[PDB]
Amino acid sequence: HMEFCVLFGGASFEHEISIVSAIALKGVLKDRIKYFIFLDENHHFYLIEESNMHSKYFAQIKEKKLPPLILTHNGLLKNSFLGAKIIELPLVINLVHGGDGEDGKLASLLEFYRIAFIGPRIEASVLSYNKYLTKLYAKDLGIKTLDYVLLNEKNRANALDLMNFNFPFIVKPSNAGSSLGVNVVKEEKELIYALDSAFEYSKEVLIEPFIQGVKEYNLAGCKIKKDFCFSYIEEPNKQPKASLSNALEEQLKENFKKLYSDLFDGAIIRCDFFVIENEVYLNEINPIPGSLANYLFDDFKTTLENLAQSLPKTP
Amino acid sequence: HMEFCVLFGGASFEHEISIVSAIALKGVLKDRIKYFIFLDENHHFYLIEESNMHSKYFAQIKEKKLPPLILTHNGLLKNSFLGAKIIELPLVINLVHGGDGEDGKLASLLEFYRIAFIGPRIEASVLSYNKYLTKLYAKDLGIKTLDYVLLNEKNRANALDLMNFNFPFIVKPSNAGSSLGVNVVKEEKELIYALDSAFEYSKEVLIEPFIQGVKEYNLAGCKIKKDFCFSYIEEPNKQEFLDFKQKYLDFSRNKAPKASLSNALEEQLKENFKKLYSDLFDGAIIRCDFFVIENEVYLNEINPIPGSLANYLFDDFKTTLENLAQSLP
Repeated sequence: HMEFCVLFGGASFEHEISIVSAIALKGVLKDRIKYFIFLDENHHFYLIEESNMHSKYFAQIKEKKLPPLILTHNGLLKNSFLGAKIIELPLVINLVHGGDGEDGKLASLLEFYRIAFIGPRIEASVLSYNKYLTKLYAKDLGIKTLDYVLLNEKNRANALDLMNFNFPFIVKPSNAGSSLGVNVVKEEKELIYALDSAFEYSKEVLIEPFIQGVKEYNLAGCKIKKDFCFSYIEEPNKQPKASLSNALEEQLKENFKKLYSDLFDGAIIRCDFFVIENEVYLNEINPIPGSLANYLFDDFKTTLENLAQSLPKTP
Repeated sequence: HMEFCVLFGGASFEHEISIVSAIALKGVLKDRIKYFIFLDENHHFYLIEESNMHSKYFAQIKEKKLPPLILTHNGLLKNSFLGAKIIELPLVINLVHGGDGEDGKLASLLEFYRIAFIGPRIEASVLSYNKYLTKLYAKDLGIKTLDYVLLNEKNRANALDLMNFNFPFIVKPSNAGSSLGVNVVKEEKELIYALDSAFEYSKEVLIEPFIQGVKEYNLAGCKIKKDFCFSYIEEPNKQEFLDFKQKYLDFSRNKAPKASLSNALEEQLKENFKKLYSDLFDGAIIRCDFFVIENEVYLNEINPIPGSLANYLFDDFKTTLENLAQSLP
């Protein structure tokens, strides 16, 4: 069985939920995890003892003053006059949501220093992070998505002037998770606040149509060798297992697979879909879902181990 | 009076060209360049004496046994008797072509470490490094490109089957730059050679129609504040330089005028450039490479770190650089 390393924290709007994921993965992985590496907002790495990996320790994480590590080839590094002490780290699991983990910075940085990992690489991160780019990627793959307007602080007034709006619609930043800046607009006075709130998260905002009580379906999965290993379908807002045709389930899996291509190799991704007049629409790609969507897999621990092992790793 | 570091080398097929780029900019910029940072194929950072910046020294570089520095917040980590000593870097000029400068990796490292730089950020790097991604980006912007077929290894044996246009073809890696692995294919005898030779440089190959008698024009430039600062138009294959017409003339012409393209065409080249460099290349000096087919402007590619930062295409490059440096937040 593979030894692991869990990376979490990050300079991110999803910092706090990253710690939840890593704490969740502790219950799943237990002893399989050699190291717990915390990445704080100032971009310092710290080693956390397995006994300290709980909510109480992290609320008071400042006072603690841990000794900052510096990333280097094959692992982590501590300095003194005597030289550099190198902690050689095993296959790391990127559990940093948003910010550094999903925008491509960490994929680049881990890849730079030849540290093997589970998570989206640079291209996969960039395209899944920016929703506008996700739309172009999907479009090219013949996978449907909701029509949209991409706005920025510049064209803001120009594009919305002389306009008689067709309500409702949904306003969201071009690149963020957990719905941090996402508001529904039903009337024109509701618009300013929706746009201002979404611009607090991103230079660019996406306006899409709103259709309430539409079917939402989430599928997690990864590629191991030449086959795919899927999770159960989630019905995220309902209320466990989701009720679906064999044929719908199969449409979702087909879409997932086109999306994943070779881009998302080495990652456990969840694609979120809409079903409108029973057509499948791609909502988004979460290449680092909360707790790696472990609770949606029949045998997550074995799926992980199977993926880890199929990696062409080589330090 | 801004100072720069020049970062060059890298794990790139264009490693040698990057060294040439840094020697050229030494020549141009001089001792504004406070530091010269070498990155080798094994990803160690070395500091190099300005006096050692030349072909002869780099021809033997692998034996000079230099002391590797480690990148960290605000610069490079050196050790002393007092422990970690930080060498703070002035604005770095990313001159690592191709692998590691143009693929998003060094952009992420410098951003991660709060190290100010001139060059493409992460999205710009990614979107301009992968020629298939550039094709998708150009399309959404309304910019013309040649049609193509994208090939994998698990799929390359089906090449002719998937082709939706005729011979002749031009075959090229998805991401290699510097005319590396590029072959013109006239007939499917030559196709197996062109393919296995470009798959030497990438997991993906792009196939395009080869079209004869196409005008090639390259345009370099950057955004400074709310204005573009353009270079001369390069014609890579004659090696002549054509510049733009001014409607706001402040001199009387006393000689036979100089060799320019039409007002319409100069305008299109600039328009394609601006919409391409949108907000995604802010902080970079890029060269877009265009084809003109029957009067139309098509994009061949975006090069966010051109060779020698395309400095010989600018009127005053030091002033252009400096003003870009100044405008950065």
